[PDB]
Amino acid sequence: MVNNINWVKLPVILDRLLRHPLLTDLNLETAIQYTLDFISAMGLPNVYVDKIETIDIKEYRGELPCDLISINQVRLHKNGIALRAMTDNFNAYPTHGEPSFKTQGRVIFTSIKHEKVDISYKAIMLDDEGLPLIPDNPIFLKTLELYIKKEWFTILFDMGKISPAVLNNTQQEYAFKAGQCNNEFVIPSVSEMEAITNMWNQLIPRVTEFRRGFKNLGDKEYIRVH
Amino acid sequence: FGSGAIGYEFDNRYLNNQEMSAVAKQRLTSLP
Repeated sequence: MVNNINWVKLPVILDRLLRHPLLTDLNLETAIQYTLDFISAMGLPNVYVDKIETIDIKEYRGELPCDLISINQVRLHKNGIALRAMTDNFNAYPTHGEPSFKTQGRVIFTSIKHEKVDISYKAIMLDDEGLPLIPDNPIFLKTLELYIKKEWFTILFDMGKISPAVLNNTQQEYAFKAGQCNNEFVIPSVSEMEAITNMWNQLIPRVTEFRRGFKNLGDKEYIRVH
Repeated sequence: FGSGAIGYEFDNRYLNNQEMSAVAKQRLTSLP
C-alpha cells in the first residue's frame, strides 16, 4: 500500500451516506454490520492490526487470543522455529517430526505437548467504544459508501421502491470502485517493491523464508567478487 | 342502486395485471 492507514471512526461514513435522501433511514447499527461485511469481502490485510502473543500449549492444545481473526504464523518460543500446518489425521492420538499447528475455534491444536508458542496474528482495530475503526482513505470510504448504498438499494429494489436503472448504476459503480479499492491497498509502495526486488533477484535462490518469520525475505542477496 | 364488492375486485385485478405487465419489462442489463 502506498498511502498510510489513518484511522477514523465509523460515523464518518454516515456523513457521506445521508447526503443521499434515500439513505436517510440508515443507522450506526446498520453501518456497523455493513462495514464488517465489506471489510471481510475485500480481504485487505492492511486494514487489520498485527499482534503477537505468546501462549502456552498444555497437551497439543492452547487457548487462542480473543481478538484473533487470522494467524500470520505460529512459531516456537524457545527456538523461534516456525510451525507449518497439521496434515495428520491422527495427531495427538496414540497407537498401541516437523512441528505443526491447527486452529478451529478459540483453540489451537499443535504437534508439541508442553511448549510455549508465539502467535503472530491479525485483529480488528477498535475505538474507545468497542467498535470498528475504518481507514480515512477516500477510496476505501467511497466504496464502503457505495457498498452500503448497494445493499440498501437491493432491499428497495425487491420492495419495488427503486428503478432497475437506479440499481444497475449502483451495482456498476460499486463494481468499479471495488477494484480500484483493491488495487489501492494491494499494489506495493516503493519501499515494498524494493523488498520484492530483492526476493525476485537471487542468484543463489533462498527457499526457506518460512522458517524465519519471513524476516530475511526482502533482504538483498550479495555476491563476492573473485 | 349500489354495491361495489365486485366492481372493486375487478378494478383491483385490472390494476394488478397492468402492474404485472410493467414489472415484466424491467431489465437489469448486462453489457459493461
